[PDB]
Formats: sequence, C-alpha cells, structure tokens
Amino acid sequence: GVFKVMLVGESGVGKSTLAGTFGGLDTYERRIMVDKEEVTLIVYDIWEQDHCLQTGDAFLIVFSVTDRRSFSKVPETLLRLRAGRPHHDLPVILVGNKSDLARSREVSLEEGRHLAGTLSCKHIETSAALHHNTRELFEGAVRQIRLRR
Ligand SMILES: Nc1nc2c(ncn2[C@@H]2O[C@H](COP(=O)(O)OP(=O)(O)NP(=O)(O)O)[C@@H](O)[C@H]2O)c(=O)[nH]1
Ligand SMILES: [Mg+2]
Repeated sequence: GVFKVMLVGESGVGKSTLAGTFGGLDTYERRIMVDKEEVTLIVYDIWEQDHCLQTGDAFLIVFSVTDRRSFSKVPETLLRLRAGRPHHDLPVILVGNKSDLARSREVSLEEGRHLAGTLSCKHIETSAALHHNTRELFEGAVRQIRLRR
C-alpha cells in the first residue's frame, strides 16, 4: 500500500510549501489514514523547469491563482505527462494554490474548474500557507490512486 504523489508546475506557484504542509519539520514520507485504511504516502517535490513521470502514481499540477502565466502552462504540461505514459489512466489534479491572496487573484475558481473539466482532471484550490485544503488534496490523491488499482 504505497502511494507516490508528484508535485509539478511552474516556479513560484507553491510546490515546496505544499510539500511542507505534509512533511512538517525533497521527498516526504508518512503513514496517513484515508477511508479507515492506513497507507504510506510519499510526496515528491523534485520537479525542475524524466524520473518524475514513470515514478509517479498521481500528478498534482500546481499553478498559482495569482499567476495567470502558470495557469496557461497547465495544458502543455499535462499533455507531456500523459504522452509519456500513453497507455495509463493517470490520476491528475490541477491545484490552484495561493487562494488566500484574494486581492491578487489572476485566475478564477470557475476557470480552474472549466480547465479541469475540459482535460478530464480533478480540481481543487489550496492555500499552502494556511493549510487550506492541503490535507484534502493529499487524501484525495490516495483515493483516486486506489481506483487505479
Ligand atoms: N500567500 C501565499 N503565499 C504562498 C502560498 N504558497 C506558497 N507561497 C509563497 O510563494 C513563494 C514560493 O513558494 P514555493 O513553495 O517556494 O514555490 P515553488 O513552486 O516551490 N518554487 P520553485 O519551483 O522555484 O522551487 C514563497 O515565498 C511562499 O511563501 C500560499 O498558499 N499563499
Ligand atoms: Mg521548490
């Protein structure tokens, strides 16, 4: 029961901060409880601007809601990941991070959801800074990976 979740996306969106919420005080491992069953979750924060793609069980494509450029890069990023394992139904979620910065937002909630719906991904918004929805993010990953097994 081992789950490998890869954080990927443009520089500055919050990948390391997201990993930090899971790992506390570039790979983090913990046994967590999801749906009454314990599992080993390893969160990878080794994406650079590969080993990542083959290794992963799930891919969290992180963009920042305050960085429209990072959002525009999502389609081409997802395409490359999927193309590297064309036979696999990869669990993927688009993670709109920095939701706490309301007065700096460059990407809307509904836009994120439309993108995820169009590309057949999951979608969630997080604040890695305040641990808003970060637990839900990683637990959700475990659930989708389970469906692939
Ligand atoms: N307000 C706010 N700031 C955030 C949030 N997540 C990350 N940040 C801030 O955004 C900056 C970049 O975070 P970081 O996790 O380093 O991003 P990264 O994607 O790992 N960068 P890189 O790809 O270059 O390693 C940091 O200054 C961090 O404190 C968030 O949810 N809210
Ligand atoms: Mg980083």
